[PDB]
Amino acid sequence: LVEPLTPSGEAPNQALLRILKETEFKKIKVLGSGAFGTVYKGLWIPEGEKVKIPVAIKELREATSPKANKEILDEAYVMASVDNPHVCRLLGICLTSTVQLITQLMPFGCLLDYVREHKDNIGSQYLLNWCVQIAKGMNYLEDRRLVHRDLAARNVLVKTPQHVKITDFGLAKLLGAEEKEYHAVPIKWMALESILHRIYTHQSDVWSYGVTVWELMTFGSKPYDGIPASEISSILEKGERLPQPPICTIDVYMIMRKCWMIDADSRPKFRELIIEFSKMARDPQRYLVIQGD
Amino acid sequence: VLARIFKETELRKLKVLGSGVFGTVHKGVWIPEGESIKIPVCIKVIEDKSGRQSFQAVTDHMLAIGSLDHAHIVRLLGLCPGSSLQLVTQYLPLGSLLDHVRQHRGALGPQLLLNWGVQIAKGMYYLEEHGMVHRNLAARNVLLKSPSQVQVADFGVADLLPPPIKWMALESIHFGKYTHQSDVWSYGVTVWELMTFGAEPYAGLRLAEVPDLLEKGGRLAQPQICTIDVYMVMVKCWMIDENIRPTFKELANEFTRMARDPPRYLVIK
Ligand SMILES: Nc1ncnc2c1ncn2[C@@H]1O[C@H](COP(=O)(O)OP(=O)(O)NP(=O)(O)O)[C@@H](O)[C@H]1O
Ligand SMILES: Nc1ncnc2c1ncn2[C@@H]1O[C@H](COP(=O)(O)OP(=O)(O)O)[C@@H](O)[C@H]1O
Ligand SMILES: [Mg+2]
Ligand SMILES: [Mg+2]
Repeated sequence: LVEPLTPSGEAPNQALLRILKETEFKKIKVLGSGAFGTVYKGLWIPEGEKVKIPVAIKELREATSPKANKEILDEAYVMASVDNPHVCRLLGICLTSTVQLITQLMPFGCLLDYVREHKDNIGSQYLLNWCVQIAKGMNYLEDRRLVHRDLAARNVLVKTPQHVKITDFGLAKLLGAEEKEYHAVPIKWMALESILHRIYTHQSDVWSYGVTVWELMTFGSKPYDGIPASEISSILEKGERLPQPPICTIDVYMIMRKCWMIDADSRPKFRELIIEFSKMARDPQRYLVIQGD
Repeated sequence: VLARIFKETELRKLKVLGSGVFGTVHKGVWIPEGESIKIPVCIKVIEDKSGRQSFQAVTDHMLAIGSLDHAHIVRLLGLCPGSSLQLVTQYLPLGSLLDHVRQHRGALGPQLLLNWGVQIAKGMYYLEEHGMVHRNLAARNVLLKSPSQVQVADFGVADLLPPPIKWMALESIHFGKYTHQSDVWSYGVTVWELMTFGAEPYAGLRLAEVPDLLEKGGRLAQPQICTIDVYMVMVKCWMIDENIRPTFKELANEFTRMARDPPRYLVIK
């Protein structure tokens, strides 16, 4: 008659998923090109209220199966669930022919782009602060049990030079209290087990974090460049890693190398990373040798 | 699950219960011709708008409707042909689910709400697996058999008349196209009614601006008691493209998993 109950004491997800009609927001220009769809820069005017809000509008290519737009709906779910200064937030979706996610615009955009264009005004303390903020964001993500399966310099947005946030969540998955691992592509950012056994954990995003920090310290160099996507497992298996960035001291490269250990449990925690990089950030010219300061 | 046929003298209409979009429902009595017994029944009168005058004979959509039987649908006890078609069913005193949730509101258990979602889903699934398209699913057309069990009513009626706006899918409004997908849409709206304790869909608006809003990307807002998990379902039911929408099987299953742990998905007190 009624369904028998067996309760799992987890908290109800009371995230508000607001929906907007297309006529509430305008599309000004294009920010991003791809096969996924299109990212726009535009304006959102909530009707009634006074303000007009700068926004990014991500619009999608139609469904493959019942599953293809599951992707974008899970993305919206995750982006509506998170709340953190260093991970930013879904403002709503427009359910039309093509689903459109609507987020707050970040004027300076991609962080990879930023460290690539401003190579010689980027001082120690900005880089280190960035590492700290990213570590904080990933820690929040870990403490709400979802794994960012695609952490990279591409997926970090710049609100202000002081302030950066994490965003993609297209591949993100929520682990149950039950689970510890996720069984399932960015080859040069994934951990070895992710390539060999399709295993994703919080300790894989630590590897991805190491590669990210490596991208930042090399001012936007391409990881394992000249080395195709195939092969890389062999390289990692011999024990070869990414080279030591010129501005990095042996301590920072120590942290990086520690992020790229085979044993996932040997790798640092995001907690530890926050502590370490916060400590380095209070004496930044000690841990990074850059000639501008 | 075989269709029984009545003679016009066997049926007697005692009081008008109300009228809707299609027919007029009477509280009446069945008196078999041999006997003097009066058995309380529900007689829905549908006027023949064919012009071909063919409710005088039992058609095959009639036999189709007269066939179906399931734990969570309102079974058709019998039918009576003629000038006007008379659909005879059981008289469910507890009334519709709409009035019920409007009357008890939050006092009902979240377990009951989720389980009712499951039951309605099962009924619609049965109807779908026997080729029956409802074309008029709503909170008003789900009646209480038991205080803990509900049944889907008024299925197949729409296809008895020649060729409700707030429960219809977009393709139905635009092109008069009706499928099981559109029934999924209507199911979404019905569950929305359920979780809001009987609210009026698109209250402030008028009937004219509903399809506009739907084509612009607008939907019914998230119910106060609904977790994002439960609202996501309704949202996926209201997709513009049919083949993206959930199947009734999937709906029943996900509402079953949700029903296995009510306080995680509905917040009421
Ligand atoms: N089996 C039943 N037992 C008791 N009341 C019923 C039964 N079937 C229908 N009714 C009542 O009949 C009244 C009007 O019937 P009807 O017009 O078919 O439904 P409706 O609310 O208008 N929805 P619609 O399908 O759009 O017409 C409602 O108040 C129902 O509660
Ligand atoms: N809210 C935003 N503000 C500014 N730029 C954005 C925003 N969202 C996306 N972008 C642009 O899109 C790119 C990354 O977007 P992302 O959501 O990761 O796209 P995808 O994951 O679909 O490839 C960046 O280059 C960035 O410039
Ligand atoms: Mg990307
Ligand atoms: Mg009715």
